[PDB]
Amino acid sequence: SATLLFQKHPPANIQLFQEVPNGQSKEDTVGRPLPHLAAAMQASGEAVY
Amino acid sequence: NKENCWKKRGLCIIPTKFGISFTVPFLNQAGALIHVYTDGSVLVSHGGT
Amino acid sequence: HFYLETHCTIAIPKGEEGEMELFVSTQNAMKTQSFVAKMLGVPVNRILVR
Repeated sequence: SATLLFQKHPPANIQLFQEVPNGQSKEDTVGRPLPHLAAAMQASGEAVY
Repeated sequence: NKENCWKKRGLCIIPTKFGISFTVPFLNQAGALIHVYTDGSVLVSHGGT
Repeated sequence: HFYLETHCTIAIPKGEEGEMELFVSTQNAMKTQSFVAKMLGVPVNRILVR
């Protein structure tokens, strides 16, 4: 193994979290994986720092 | 580890706990200001960044 | 009226979510805010008049 050139193993990522109760309103986003509100503008270079 | 003299693996599992609050008591306060405009849109402001 | 300062508006687009901040010689910031929002087709909460 001392003679071996660095080798990338393939990535594996698993995220486990809790579903919201079955009948929770679609408009109640508490507990849901809502993206950061500004992420699309950050990705576009529109978000102003 | 038995099978490799110049590479070794290690494995370790650690817990943590972390106390939630400002340790300065008076810092633990927060304000918000909310307006509802007459089209029913809502502007929320709060002390956080 | 002959107010010595005539009508004047500066409008600043922020580039985000339709936001705009305006500096206006007006007695009526509220209708300024809502007529700007109506013309632009955005919620009133996007528009700041000072």
